[PDB]
Amino acid sequence: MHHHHHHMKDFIKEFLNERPEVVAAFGYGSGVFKQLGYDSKEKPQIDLILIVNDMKLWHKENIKKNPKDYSFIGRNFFLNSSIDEIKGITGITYQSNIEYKGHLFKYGIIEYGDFVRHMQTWDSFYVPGRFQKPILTIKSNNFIDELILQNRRNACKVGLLCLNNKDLKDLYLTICNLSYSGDTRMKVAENPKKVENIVGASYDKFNEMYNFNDLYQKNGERIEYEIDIDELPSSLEKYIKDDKTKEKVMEYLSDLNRKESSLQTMKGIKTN
Ligand SMILES: Nc1ccn([C@@H]2O[C@H](COP(=O)(O)OP(=O)(O)OP(=O)(O)O)[C@@H](O)[C@H]2O)c(=O)n1
Ligand SMILES: [Br-]
Ligand SMILES: [Br-]
Ligand SMILES: [Mg+2]
Repeated sequence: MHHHHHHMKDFIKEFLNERPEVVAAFGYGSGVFKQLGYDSKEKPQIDLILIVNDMKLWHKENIKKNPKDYSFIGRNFFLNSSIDEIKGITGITYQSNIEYKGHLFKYGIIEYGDFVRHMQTWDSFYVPGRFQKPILTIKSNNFIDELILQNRRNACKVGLLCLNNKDLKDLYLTICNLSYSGDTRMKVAENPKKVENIVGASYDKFNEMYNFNDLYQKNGERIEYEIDIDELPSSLEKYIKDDKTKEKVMEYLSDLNRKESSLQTMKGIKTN
């Protein structure tokens, strides 16, 4: 009689319905999927990721329909600066603390093509890492769903490679951690607790997401697998060709997580 995901999806569609159309749309994060370790009563932001055809024109059209989605700085940023500066290295731009119906929304915009390239090749890891956690689908298609699956499969290969103990919960934690290693906006103390608080409260969703019995098999709480990383996304595979170990894979990923979270936090003031 109550399906959380139908009720959230409807509310989010209301928000999007005042905004220029998108190719696909997804909810994620603590405003969409519960997390342990929040004090009740904390009203976290509803985090969304929207895929568009043309970054410049989606924003231009939304600056006329919803000008209050943007600071003064930010409108000039989106209308004046080069597309290369706007996309930056992650390809995604964030509007935060957007108020709608007693809630706060924070959405990111990414062009279709940058989404495809990043998901397939991991030349950037910022967005593909977020798609390794629970995703509420609002609007998608077969092709994008298959991108999402391959990205999880390759995350799972990397997870199995890094794992020391053959324990299921720790595979889920290792996977969920890939995009958090090296993140510059997470205080040191809370970094391990954030990952635990996500997996702890969405264990079911993780069960569905990483249900790949050709890579590893579940026996209660432990798993059996043989390491297989022979096909990985092209930029990480290129990076590791002479040193295919867990250490070099984590080197690549956390280097990207450090550089990208830092650039993403700078771009965020230029666009509020
Ligand atoms: N380095 C990071 C940071 C975040 N994410 C994912 O993307 C969402 C990021 O939303 P964010 O608002 O940063 O984290 P929240 O979990 O929503 O915490 P908060 O209440 O502070 O918004 C997270 O849920 C997490 O799954 C990630 O995978 N890698
Ligand atoms: Br568009
Ligand atoms: Br960037
Ligand atoms: Mg959030």
